[PDB]
Amino acid sequence: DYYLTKEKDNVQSVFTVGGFGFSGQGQNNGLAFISLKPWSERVGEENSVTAIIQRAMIALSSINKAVVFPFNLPAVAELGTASGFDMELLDNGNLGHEKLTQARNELLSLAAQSPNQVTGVRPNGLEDTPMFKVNVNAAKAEAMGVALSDINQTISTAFGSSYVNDFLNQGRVKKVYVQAGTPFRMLPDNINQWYVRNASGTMAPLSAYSSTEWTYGSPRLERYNGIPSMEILGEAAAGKSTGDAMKFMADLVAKLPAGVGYSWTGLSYQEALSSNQAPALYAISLVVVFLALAALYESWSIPFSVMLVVPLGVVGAGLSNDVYFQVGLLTTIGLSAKNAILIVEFAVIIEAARMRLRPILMTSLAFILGVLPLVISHGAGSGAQNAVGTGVMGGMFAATVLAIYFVPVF
Amino acid sequence: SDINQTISTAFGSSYVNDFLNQGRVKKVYVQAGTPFRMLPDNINQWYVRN
Amino acid sequence: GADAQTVEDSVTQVIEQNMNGLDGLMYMSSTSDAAGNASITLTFETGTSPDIAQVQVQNKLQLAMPSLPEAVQQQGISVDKSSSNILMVAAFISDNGSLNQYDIADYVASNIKDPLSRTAGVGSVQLFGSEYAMRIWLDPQKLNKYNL
Amino acid sequence: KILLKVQQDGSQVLLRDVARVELGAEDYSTVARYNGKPAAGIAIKLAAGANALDTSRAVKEELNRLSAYFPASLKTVYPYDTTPFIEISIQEVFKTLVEAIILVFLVMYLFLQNFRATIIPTIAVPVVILGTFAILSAVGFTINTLTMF
Amino acid sequence: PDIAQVQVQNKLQLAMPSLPEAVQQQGISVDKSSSNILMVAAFISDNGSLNQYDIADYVASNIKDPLSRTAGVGSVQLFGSEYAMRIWLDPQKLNKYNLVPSDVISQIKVQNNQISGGQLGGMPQAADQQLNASIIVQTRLQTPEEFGKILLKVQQDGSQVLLRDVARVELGAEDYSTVARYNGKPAAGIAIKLAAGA
Amino acid sequence: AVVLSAVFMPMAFMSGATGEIYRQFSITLISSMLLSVFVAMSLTPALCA
Ligand SMILES: CCCCCCCCCCCCO[C@@H]1O[C@H](CO)[C@@H](O[C@H]2O[C@H](CO)[C@@H](O)[C@H](O)[C@H]2O)[C@H](O)[C@H]1O
Ligand SMILES: CCCCCCCCCCCCO[C@@H]1O[C@H](CO)[C@@H](O[C@H]2O[C@H](CO)[C@@H](O)[C@H](O)[C@H]2O)[C@H](O)[C@H]1O
Ligand SMILES: CCCCCCCCCCCCO[C@@H]1O[C@H](CO)[C@@H](O[C@H]2O[C@H](CO)[C@@H](O)[C@H](O)[C@H]2O)[C@H](O)[C@H]1O
Repeated sequence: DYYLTKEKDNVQSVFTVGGFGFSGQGQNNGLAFISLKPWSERVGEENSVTAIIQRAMIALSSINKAVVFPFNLPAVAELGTASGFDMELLDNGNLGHEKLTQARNELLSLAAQSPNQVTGVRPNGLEDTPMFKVNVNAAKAEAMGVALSDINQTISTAFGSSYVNDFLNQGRVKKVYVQAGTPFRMLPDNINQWYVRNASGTMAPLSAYSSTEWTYGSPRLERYNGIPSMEILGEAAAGKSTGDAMKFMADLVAKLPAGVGYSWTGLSYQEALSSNQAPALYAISLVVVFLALAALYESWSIPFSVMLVVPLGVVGAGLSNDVYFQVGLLTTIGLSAKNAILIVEFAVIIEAARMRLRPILMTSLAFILGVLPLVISHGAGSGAQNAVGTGVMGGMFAATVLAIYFVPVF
Repeated sequence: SDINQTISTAFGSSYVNDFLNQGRVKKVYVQAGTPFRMLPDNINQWYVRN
Repeated sequence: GADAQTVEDSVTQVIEQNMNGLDGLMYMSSTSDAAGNASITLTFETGTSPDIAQVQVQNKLQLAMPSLPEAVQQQGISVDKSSSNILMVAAFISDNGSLNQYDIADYVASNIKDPLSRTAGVGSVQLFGSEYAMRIWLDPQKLNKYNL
Repeated sequence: KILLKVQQDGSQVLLRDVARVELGAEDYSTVARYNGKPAAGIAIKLAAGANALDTSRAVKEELNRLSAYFPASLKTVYPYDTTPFIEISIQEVFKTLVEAIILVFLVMYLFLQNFRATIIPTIAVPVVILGTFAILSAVGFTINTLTMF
Repeated sequence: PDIAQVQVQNKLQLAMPSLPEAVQQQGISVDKSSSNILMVAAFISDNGSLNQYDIADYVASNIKDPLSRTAGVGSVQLFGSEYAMRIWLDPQKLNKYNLVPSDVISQIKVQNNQISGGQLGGMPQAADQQLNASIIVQTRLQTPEEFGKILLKVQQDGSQVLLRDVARVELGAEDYSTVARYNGKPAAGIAIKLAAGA
Repeated sequence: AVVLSAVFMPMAFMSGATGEIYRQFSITLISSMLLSVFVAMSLTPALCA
C-alpha cells in the first residue's frame, strides 16, 4: 500500500512473497520485488532509484512490529548483497551449541569495544526461540498396553503431514498428504484431544502418560566443513583497509576460549587466497618487467641503467591500493617507457623528440579517454577525473621534456 | 526365519541404526557377548521363542 | 514436520560425512532450518567443470542415500548447478479473481513449469506456490468416536 | 468413499465420516501476491554459460506460445525483468565506442588540419579494437572489466 | 578416470535394488584409487592414557574427513574404527526373560528413533493466532546409560526389563578386525593415497 | 611488438585463479601488438596510397 499509494508515479508493480527470505524459509520472513517505470517517465534524480530508496527507508522505518530494509541490487549479486568481511566461527573443539553461542556473544562484545577498527559487526543467524517438547512416559504407556511407536506415529501424523502415496489428477501424478485439521493443531491444549488405541482395542488419551514443557531451541543451524558454526558479518572502519581489521578480528578470536576456531568464506576467502600468494607473483612479474626493461635498449645501455635504479624507488614506495591499481602502475611504467622508446631508439633526440612530443600526449589522452567510457555518462562523473588526469599529463610532459635528456647523462 | 535371524544376529553383529555421539552420527551394532561365540558348544546355549 | 536439530542430525551430517573425495573442492557450508529444509552448498575451485562437479556430488550422495530417513527419500533430493543470481521473474494473476492463488499455482506447476524448465538456457526454476495435493484433514474427536 | 471399518451392525465407516477431504496445496508455506491480488510466480535462473538476452527471448516466446491454452482469466506479467537493462547497456556501449573514435578523430584533426591526412588513424584504430574483441571472443575470454582495461 | 568412475557408478545403480539390505545399509564405495601409497601418518599416546579404540575414534571423527577433502588426496584408509554403540547380548539372561534378539533389535529401532513432531500453528493456520513453535517428540539416544535404560518388556508383576538387564552396553569399536601398534605401543594410522595427476 | 610478445609469451603457461585473471591482460596484450604489427604494415600504407 505504501509503494502503490504514496509514490504511484514511479513504481510499476509490487510482487510480495511471504514465507520466503534469503535467510531461509519461515513464517516470519518477508520479501518484495518492486518494478519501476521506464526512464522516459522517470525524469530527474529525485525519481531515480537512490532517491526513492532513501524515501522508502525514511517512510518504512516507522513499521513498529517489523524490520523493513529497502535496498538496491548490488553490483555483483553472485557474491552477496553487501560488502565487508564474511566470517565463520568454527567450533572445532566439540564444545556444544551453548558454549559456541556464549563465545559468539563474547566476540561481539569485544568487537563493539573497539569501534575504531570494525564497524557494524553483527551475527547472521537467528536467535533461539521457544519450542514445545512432549515427554512420553514409555513405562506408563507400556504398562497399559500402548505401543510407543503408535504414540509417536500418531503425533507425527497429526502435526507433521505425513506423505502417503500419489494419485492422478487431470492426467498428472500428485501427492497425497494426511494431517490433522486446522482447528486441532493450533494450541498446546490440542494434544489432550488426541486418542490412541491400545492392544485391547480401546482408547486412552495422550494426557494419561505424556507431559509437555516449554524449552528453547535454535530455529536454524549452520555448519561449515562439517563443523558447527555461526556466521559473523561486518565492515572495516573508515580509513582502514580490510587486512588490518581482519587481523584484528583474528587476534580477537585468539582471545576466545580454547576449542573455538575461525575461517573466512566468500569474498574474504578469495582475498586471503590472493594475499598469501600475492608477493611471489608480484616478485616474478617484477622480474619479468625488469627483463622487459633490460632487453630492448640492449642491456644497461643509456636508459636501462637508470631503470636499474627503479627498484630502489619501488622499495622506498598503512595506506594501500586495490588489485586494479597494482597492474595500472605497471602499465603506467610501461607507457612511460614507450614514451621514451620512440626517441631513445632513434638515438640508439633533438629532432626525434621534436617529432615525437605529439605522440606522448596522443597516447596519454588515448589512455585517459579510453578509461573514460568505463566511468562516464557525459556530463556526470567528469569533475573528479581532472585531478589525477591533469597532474599526470603535466608530469608526463615534463618527463618527456627533461628525463629522456638527463637520463643519458645520468 | 526366527532361527536364522537369531543365529545371524548372535554370530554376525547385525547393524540396527545410527545414534549421536559428541555431535557425530555413529552406528549401533548388536552381537552376542565374547564368551558366548567362541566354541561350537556355544550354539546349545541359545534359545528361541515359539 | 522436522525441527532444525532433527533435520540436521538426520540428513545434513549424514550427507556431509560422505561428501569427501571431490576434485577441486574449495569449501562446503550447510544449513538446517526449522521448516524441514536441509540445504548444503558446495563451492568448487574456479575453472572446474560444473557438469563434472555435479556428477561427482550426485554420485557421492548416492552412498548416503540408504542411510537417510524414508520420508526424506520419498521427498526426493535435488542436486543442481544453480547460481545465486536471478535472471527474470514471471508472475501470473487473475483478472476477475475467479482463481485463488492455489488454482493459479497448481495450473502453473502443472502446465508452464516443466516446458519452461526444459527450455534452452534455463538452469533452474523456482515456483512461488505449490501444486495440488489431496489433503486429508483428520478429526481427532471423530477418530476417537469410531476407535480409529 | 474409501472404506475404513465396518461396524458390528453392518454400518460402514468411510473416510469422509472421520476427515474432510479436499483438493489443497502441496506446500502452504509460501504466499504470493501482486499489487494486493492473489498470484503465483516463477523465478528463472540463468544457466551457466548461456547468454541472458537470447534466453529471455526464448522464455518470453515460450510464454506467448503457451498463452493460447490458458484459462479464461489468467494473464502473465513481469514484475522483475533485467534484460532491458542489458539491452540499454549494450546500446550505450556502442554509443560510447563511437564517441570515443569520434573524439580521437577530432583530436587528430585538431593536430593536422587536413581531413584526408587525419582520417588514416581514425579508421586504423577501430579495426584493431574490434579484431581484439574477435580474438577474445574466439578464445573464450569474457567482456569483463579487466578486459575493458 | 572421472568418466570411467561415473560410468561404473551409474551401472552399479542398476544392481543396487538387487543387493541384500545389509550390503545397501553398509554403503558401496567407488573410487579412482591407485595401488601406490603416498604416505602413512600414525597417531600414538604419550602416557598411554588412550587405548587404540579412543585414538582411532578421535582420528576418524576429527582428522579423517578434513584430510580426505584436502587437495591432491585421492583416498584415505583408516587402520582402526570409529566408535559404535556395541550391545553384547547374553543368551542365558535372554532365555531368563523370554526374549529373542529380534525383539531387542525392534525395540532399539523404536526407542532410538527421531520423530518429526511438526509445529503448533503451522500452515495453514487460523486467522487469529499469534503462536508458532516447533514440537519436539523424541531425539536419538547419546549416552551408553541412555541405551541401558531402553524398555524391552514389562513383567506381569509390573517389573521392568531394561536393556542393561539382558545385555552389556558399552562404547566399542565399529570394526574389530584391525589392530595397529607403533613400537609396541597402541596406535592408529591413516594411509594417504595420492590423487591421480597431483 | 616482437619484444612485447616475447616477454608476455611465457605468462600463459602457469595456472591459478590469479593466473587466469592475469590472462585477461596478457592474452589481450599479445593479440594487441600482433594486430598492431599487422595493421601498421598492411592497412595504413593502402590508405595513404
Ligand atoms: C547527433 C549527432 C550530433 C549531435 C551531438 C550529440 C552527440 C555528440 C557528442 C558531443 C556533444 C556534446 O558536447 C560535449 O562536449 C564536451 C567537450 O567537448 C565533451 O564532454 C566532455 O565534458 C563532459 C561534461 O563534463 C564530460 O562528461 C566528458 O567526459 C568530457 O569529455 C563531449 O563532446 C560532450 O559532453
Ligand atoms: C537531435 C540529435 C540526436 C543525436 C542522437 C545520437 C545517439 C543517441 C541514442 C540513439 C540510439 C538509437 O539507436 C538504435 O539502437 C537499436 C538497438 O537498440 C538499433 O536497432 C538495431 O538492433 C536491434 C537488435 O538489438 C534490431 O532488432 C534492429 O533491427 C536493428 O536495426 C538501431 O540501429 C538504432 O536505431
Ligand atoms: C627458509 C624459510 C622459507 C619460507 C618461504 C615462504 C614463502 C616465500 C615465497 C615463496 C614463493 C614460491 O612459490 C612458487 O610460486 C610459483 C608461481 O609463482 C608456483 O609455480 C606454479 O605456478 C606457475 C604458474 O604461475 C606454474 O607454471 C608452475 O608449474 C606452478 O608449479 C610454485 O608452486 C611455487 O614454487
